[PDB]
Amino acid sequence: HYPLSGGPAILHSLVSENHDNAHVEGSELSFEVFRSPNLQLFVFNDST
Amino acid sequence: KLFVPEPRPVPKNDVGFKYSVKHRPFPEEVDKIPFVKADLSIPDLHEIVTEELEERHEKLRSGMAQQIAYEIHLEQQSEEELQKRSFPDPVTDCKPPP
Repeated sequence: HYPLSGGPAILHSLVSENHDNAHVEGSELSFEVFRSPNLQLFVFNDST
Repeated sequence: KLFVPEPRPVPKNDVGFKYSVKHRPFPEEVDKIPFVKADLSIPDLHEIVTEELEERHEKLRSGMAQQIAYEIHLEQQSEEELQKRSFPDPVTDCKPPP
C-alpha cells in the first residue's frame, strides 16, 4: 500500500480535529476545538 | 490526482571561462643567454637510452602507438554513443513508483 494515490511524498493522513469541525471556523488547532461538544479522546491498550 | 513530477531544466554546455595560454618556466630573455658546460649536466632523453634497452624501447614504443590507436577508437565510439543518447536517460532517470 505504500504508493498511494497522493504520491510517495505523503504517507500518513494530514487531517486533525480542527478540520471539518462546525464549531470551529479556523484552519488551525485551538482550544475551541476541544470546546466542541462532539469530540472525545481515548487511550487504547495504553499505547494508542 | 496522480503525482506527475516537474520537468527537468534544460542545461547549457557553455558555462565557465576557458583559457588557452602558453606556459614558460623562464622568461624569453633568459633564452638569449648562450649555454655553458654546466647547463648540459642534465642529460637529454635521446642519450638516456643504453644499448641493452634498445629492443625494449622499440617494443614499448610500438605498444604505446597501438594503445593510442585503440584509445582513439574507443573515444570515437564513446562520443558517438553519448551523442546518440537523449537528455532524459531512461537507464538512470529516477521516477516515482506506480
